[PDB]
Amino acid sequence: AEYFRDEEGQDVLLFIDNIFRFTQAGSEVSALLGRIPSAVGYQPTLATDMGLLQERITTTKKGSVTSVQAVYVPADDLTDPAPATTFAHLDATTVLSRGISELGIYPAVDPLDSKSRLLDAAVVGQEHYDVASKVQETLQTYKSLQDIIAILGMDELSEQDKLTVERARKIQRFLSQPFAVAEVFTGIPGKLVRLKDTVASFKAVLEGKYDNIPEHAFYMVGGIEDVVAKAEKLAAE
Amino acid sequence: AEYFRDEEGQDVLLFIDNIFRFTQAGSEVSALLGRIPSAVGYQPTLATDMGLLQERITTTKKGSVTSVQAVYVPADDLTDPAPATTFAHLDATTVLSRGISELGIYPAVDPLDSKSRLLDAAVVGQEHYDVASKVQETLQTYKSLQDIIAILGMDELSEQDKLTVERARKIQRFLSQPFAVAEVFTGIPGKLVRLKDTVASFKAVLEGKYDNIPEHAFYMVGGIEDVVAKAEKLAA
Amino acid sequence: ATLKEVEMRLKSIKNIEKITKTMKIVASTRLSKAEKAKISAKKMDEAEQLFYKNAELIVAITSDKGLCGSIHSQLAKAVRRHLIVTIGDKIKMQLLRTHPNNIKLSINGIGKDAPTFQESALIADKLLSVMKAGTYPKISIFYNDPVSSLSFEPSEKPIFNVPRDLFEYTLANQMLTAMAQGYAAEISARRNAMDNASKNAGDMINRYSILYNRTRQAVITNELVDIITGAS
Amino acid sequence: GEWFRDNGKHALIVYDDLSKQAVAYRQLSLLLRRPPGREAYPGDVFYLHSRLLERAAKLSEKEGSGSLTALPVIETQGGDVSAYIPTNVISITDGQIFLEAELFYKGIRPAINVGLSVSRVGSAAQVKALKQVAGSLKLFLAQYREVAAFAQFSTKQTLVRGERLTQLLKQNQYSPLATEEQVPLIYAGVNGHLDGIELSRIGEFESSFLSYLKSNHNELLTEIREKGELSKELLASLKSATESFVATF
Amino acid sequence: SRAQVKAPGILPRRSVHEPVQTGLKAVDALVPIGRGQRELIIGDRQTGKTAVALDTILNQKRWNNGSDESKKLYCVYVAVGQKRSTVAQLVQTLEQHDAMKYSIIVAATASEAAPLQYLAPFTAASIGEWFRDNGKHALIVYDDLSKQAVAYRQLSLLLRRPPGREAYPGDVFYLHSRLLERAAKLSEKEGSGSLTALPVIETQGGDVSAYIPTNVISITDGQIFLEAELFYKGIRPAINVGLSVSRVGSAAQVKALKQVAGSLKLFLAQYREVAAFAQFGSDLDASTKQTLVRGERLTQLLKQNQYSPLATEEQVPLIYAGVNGHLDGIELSRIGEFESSFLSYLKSNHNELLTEIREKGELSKELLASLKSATESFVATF
Amino acid sequence: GEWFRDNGKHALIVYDDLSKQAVAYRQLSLLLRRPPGREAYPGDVFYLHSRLLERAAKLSEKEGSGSLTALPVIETQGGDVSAYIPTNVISITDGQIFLEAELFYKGIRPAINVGLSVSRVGSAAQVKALKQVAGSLKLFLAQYREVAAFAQFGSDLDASTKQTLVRGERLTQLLKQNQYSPLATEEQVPLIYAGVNGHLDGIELSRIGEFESSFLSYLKSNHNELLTEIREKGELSKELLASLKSATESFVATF
Amino acid sequence: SYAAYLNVAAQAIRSSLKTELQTASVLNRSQTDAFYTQYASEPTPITK
Ligand SMILES: Nc1ncnc2c1ncn2[C@@H]1O[C@H](COP(=O)(O)OP(=O)(O)OP(=O)(O)O)[C@@H](O)[C@H]1O
Ligand SMILES: [Mg+2]
Repeated sequence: AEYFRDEEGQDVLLFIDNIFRFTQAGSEVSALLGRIPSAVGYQPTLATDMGLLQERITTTKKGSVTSVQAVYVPADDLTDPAPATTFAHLDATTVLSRGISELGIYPAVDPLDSKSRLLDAAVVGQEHYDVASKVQETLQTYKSLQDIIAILGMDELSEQDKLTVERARKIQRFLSQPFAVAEVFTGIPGKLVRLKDTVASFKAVLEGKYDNIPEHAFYMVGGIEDVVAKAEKLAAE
Repeated sequence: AEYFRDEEGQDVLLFIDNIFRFTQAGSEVSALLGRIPSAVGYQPTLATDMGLLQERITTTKKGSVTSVQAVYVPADDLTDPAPATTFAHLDATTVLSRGISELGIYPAVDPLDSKSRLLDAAVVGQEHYDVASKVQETLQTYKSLQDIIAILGMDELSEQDKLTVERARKIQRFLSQPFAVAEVFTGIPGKLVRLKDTVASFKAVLEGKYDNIPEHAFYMVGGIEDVVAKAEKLAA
Repeated sequence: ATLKEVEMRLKSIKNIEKITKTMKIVASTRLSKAEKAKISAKKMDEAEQLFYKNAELIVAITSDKGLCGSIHSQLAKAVRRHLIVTIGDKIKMQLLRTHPNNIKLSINGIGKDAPTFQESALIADKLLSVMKAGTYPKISIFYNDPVSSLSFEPSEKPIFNVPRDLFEYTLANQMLTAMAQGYAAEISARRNAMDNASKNAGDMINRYSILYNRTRQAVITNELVDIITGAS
Repeated sequence: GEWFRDNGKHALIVYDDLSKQAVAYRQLSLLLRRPPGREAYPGDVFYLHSRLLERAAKLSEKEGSGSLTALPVIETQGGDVSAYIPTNVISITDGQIFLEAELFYKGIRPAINVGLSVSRVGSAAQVKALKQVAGSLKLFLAQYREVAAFAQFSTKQTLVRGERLTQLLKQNQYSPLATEEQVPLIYAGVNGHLDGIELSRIGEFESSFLSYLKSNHNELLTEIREKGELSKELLASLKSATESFVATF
Repeated sequence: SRAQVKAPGILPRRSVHEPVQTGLKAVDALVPIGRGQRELIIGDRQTGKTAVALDTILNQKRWNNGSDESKKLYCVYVAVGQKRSTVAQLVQTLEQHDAMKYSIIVAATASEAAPLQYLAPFTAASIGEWFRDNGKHALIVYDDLSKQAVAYRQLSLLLRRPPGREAYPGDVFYLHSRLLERAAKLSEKEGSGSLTALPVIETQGGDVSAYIPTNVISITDGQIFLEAELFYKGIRPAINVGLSVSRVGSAAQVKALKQVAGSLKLFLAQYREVAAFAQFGSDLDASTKQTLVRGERLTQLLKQNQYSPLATEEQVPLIYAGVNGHLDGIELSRIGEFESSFLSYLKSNHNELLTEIREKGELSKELLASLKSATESFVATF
Repeated sequence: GEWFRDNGKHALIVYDDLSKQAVAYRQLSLLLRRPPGREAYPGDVFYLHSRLLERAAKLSEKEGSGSLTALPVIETQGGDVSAYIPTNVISITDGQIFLEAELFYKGIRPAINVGLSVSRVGSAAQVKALKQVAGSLKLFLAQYREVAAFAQFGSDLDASTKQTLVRGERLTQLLKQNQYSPLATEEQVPLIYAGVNGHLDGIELSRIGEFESSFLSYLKSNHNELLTEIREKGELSKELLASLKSATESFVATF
Repeated sequence: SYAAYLNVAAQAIRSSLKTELQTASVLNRSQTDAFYTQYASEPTPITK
């Protein structure tokens, strides 16, 4: 990739799957090299041996590199030293979590732990940023209410919170998407949803334009016109 | 301090701020010296180092080295070995809680987190203990009712529960005191109350003998023989 | 994540379970009086309605307090489905978000205990002296019918010098009956709701107990691992 | 197994169970004074399993077309799949079948948790006739789980369909049924034609219906056997008997 | 100047009494920072720590452009274990806002050998110590000390030194202490200077019980605790006002802001006492409902945009409105509007009040009365 | 203690407290550089406390019939009993007295958790009078620790459990007794008979102490015979039990 | 006011009951303990 960047001058994109296996490799050998192990069991050089790899993956005035790195989380513990160190090196980080996938919401991207530096009104525009902020607020309200829901039932919630919760459930589910490569194990044909369509659809949902539509129609459709279509289909069948 | 005790011949009080850092530096030196670290990372010599410090702080024929030791509780976890080992040597606890400063009750000592071993009738006397127990019972009742008073108005309380609550607030504020060193801070004359003159006062409060008077008059006074004076000024 | 956090979480959930369990018993204790206040008023109603069997506004009755589960929600659903005067803060709240301009009269404070003819009569008296319900074709009462110790149904009963005094009276008597049946339904719904809540609390406690055990094992393993690295 | 794989024959290797292999390598490593890591396992407990399970492969005809399939078993403490060794083998393997104790004790046997169970090869390995019929049943039951969880706190249609689908999948030990016998039922299952059948009757259905096709319809099973995939004509001939029997049932 | 140079002692110091105006409402008003203080910006990954430090750095150009070297707060930003592209984005941010001319950026990035990550904070402290010692004021941001601790751990373990807690060496506290304690305020015998430290710590899972967090929380004079659950609710900066505390406290607050911040703090403390029933606000008691309303509106009132520090003249009217209860009539969502409109009005009208809250720094009763007037007028228009 | 044990005398050894013995052995082992175990304690700590404790024994008439009773104290951190040393000592001992801080702060002293406390042996040792009279006390106290969470509520309180809430309150006031004032069995059993048989119901909860102090006098003076026979003969024969009922009803009619 | 008239007569007949004869039900049957507010928002709160 470095030669394609610097000596050939072209635009490069570098997929690394999976970078954790680098650090783990350094761990496997660290004990045999005679080092005293660090925390949970990683090699002391974890912070530097990673950087010398990670710092080379970057954009430069010679050429551009767009990197997508898979970072395995052992035991789902994002506190494990390796993911914790990797998080510092990435402009955009989408944390796939097991809980969302148990809910059948593929692609299982935790709508809250996931973050990107370019989510700023300066870059994405004010409309997109307000939509994203309303989405995050709604989902965090749902996750905060989850205990009241689990114990006292949803009926204890006020109208504002019942609506916020139904809307959060619609939204967490509307974030689902069928991938054309996942069809061989999900059946549902793949969908590509453009950015503007996503912003406008989530805006329409936040504004309550589709409170009437049931949750199940938001699942695995793609855009909101397909939310409407699946709703019509559930109603017909 | 021990020289003032042994050779000077008079009682002295020793301030150690903070003992958590005695234990911390002990763990640092032990890890450096290569002693196998114990539980969470403290030295094996934790208890014996603490003892060799503390047990020189004691009374004897010529006098006493009192100690008032600030104890930092990391992560607010009293079960950390450092505070847990410090607790085995101290017998009086004074908790300065910000939540008591929010109510403006200076010097902000938590009337319930603070505890002392000498509160036994054998040491302070049965009267002092009965009075302090009534104070603690009332304040614990108020703290318990604090949730219900928010979920439901105070009109929902029984008159006896409402009475315990009102006398709890009055007890709270009579516990406030103007310090003499703090007279420059805000001007307050800063009175100091004898122990007997404190028991006899919180007694008069508890019995309802002095329930006639308002909350703010109990604020920052050096005795009920001064709270009545303040209340006479206010009523006038 | 750490042991102290799971411990405080579990302690809070245990306190919640304790509170809801106490509330269930309290509700069961009040149910004994609610049942009798319902029985007597049911007999009185059947007696008065014998006359309507031979011969021939919307007052929405609920409580002021929540945690009744779906009581207020189902009664508001019934009101909107059929569709005003509200008795209780909660139905008033359900309606105030949807038809603020329709609430003419709101009554509060009666939800705390069984209804008495004094309460019903004075509420009717405000309907007659303030709302002037006189000669309105549109009069009916929406209220909860307690079907079983585990169910309640939103219901409606219509409303209709003695030929006028009898309406002026059955207003109070049917309002009493509706408040009594609503009190029984509310108490039963709260018993059921707090029982369900305590069961859910026990389930959450089981889950967080699994987590406490797992975090205990992990804590010990990590600490002894560090110690062993030190002892090399 | 690699001898069958390499010489053009097909094999299947059941590891029962790798949690205990990991415990054994943990012993071997710690006794060698290898520094412990997560869950006191050695840092290379991953390599132990990767160099085992990666050998399960399907080859091209250059190397003889053979294959080796691996069905590793892992024991989960307290039903937590977040543990170190479980996560490592989930990361190595192409999928997981998660068997839940809550379902097993309820009598749902085999206790397949449809939500957490997933096979990333999927339909490509599935017999054509089952891909042609099942649609997206896995995601339907994954969603049914959450729908029921929140119902506890027209959804009734999804919930009914999911309960009946879950009940339909039960099977008795040592009693396997070939695909000719699975294709019929999953149509009545997925297309919700079972909604008109009470839950407790499903166990009566699965056999009676199987007896109906085998008793009368040799023409359908002797097709799905020899063909392996449904022509829309045979699919019609199956939707027909399903509607007929279900209306009878 | 040497990297490891002894911190100043008791005698030469003078007590922290003057403010590091961050422009962040949630800080100046509830956990103030004075010139000479040491304030831990502690929070989970991506919870807003660098944003607080950088809003602080950016605000100073109100004072650093002028004439008096006493108001000017020159800044040093130590980037430890960060990637060089992040430092490039940081210098681009500082250049957009012109803040580089008074900021020094010291970079020991992740690729830099571990010794340089361990040493960089000390050399940045020696840089700021020049401003301190020569009668100027400085602000040093360590971003972040967890990675310095990791670098020192690598150094120590590869030196075959014995590990302690979390595999960190037995003298990491001595490291961070002899680093931070160099932040001080000096007395007129030594030049009246100062150096203020804003160390960042990366708490995993919010565990303040980890070793390096436990140490730094005890070394520093206070902490700004950033929480993700607050961040996702739109409370940004995500400062957990409850967990956040400042030991210098009122001595650092601007007088005008101390006046109102006392009441702000009292009301938010009541709100925190009640918060357990925030989702049941309807049926609660009248007083509890009042406190829930006002606490929610105050918590909202503190949120402000990235790279946008408000001057104290704009904070004071706003906290006044929140405390005295004028905002109780405003829908929770419109508060973001209220600020942006309300401040404009205070420039369209009553400009003297802002001008004097800046000049005098003190809300004399006349200014408080005129402020009440303006607040009533605009909440009438609103 | 083993000397009194072997030579035909009964002994009592109070370890205050073994958590600090465990800490001391942990230091001693870590400085000897012996390999540590859980919580940095050495591996054999179970052996430490077992080797210490179960030396306590009751010998045969063939070995001297002496005895040694061990009352080891353990300071639990935050009430946690799952800690290593507590987990071991709970398993080594025949029973436990769990002193609860939640009770100590409420002024219930001695703050014994009647629920978690257990004696898997002593039921066969209890002075017969107290077994007789306290047969119902454990049940009553458990019922009270169930119902007490409901103490605060108003007149809607069920009549059925109101008796539980009365008897349990009175029994809790009875079971508390001032420090350095241990009572003789002859003074113990009459109070527990009054409590279990519900004689104290007609007494205000703040005056139970005045009962316990006054009742002991009414027994000592008016019914010396009853106390004397209870201590000297050791059990409450039915005649003495009727004497006890009569004396309690008499004082309570007086009180 | 027919039901109202019966309510007044009932309070009379209830207070007429001997103080040694009143069960708590009687003292309760006099405790309305309710409020009403006209109604958009409430113009006036009062007892009921
Ligand atoms: N004032 C603000 N309001 C809203 N969002 C903000 C604000 N400041 C920063 N952010 C967002 O939060 C993120 C900033 O992360 P920040 O740099 O503050 O944390 P950090 O110290 O880098 O943590 P880490 O080093 O672990 O990433 C960016 O995605 C940015 O868009
Ligand atoms: Mg940062």
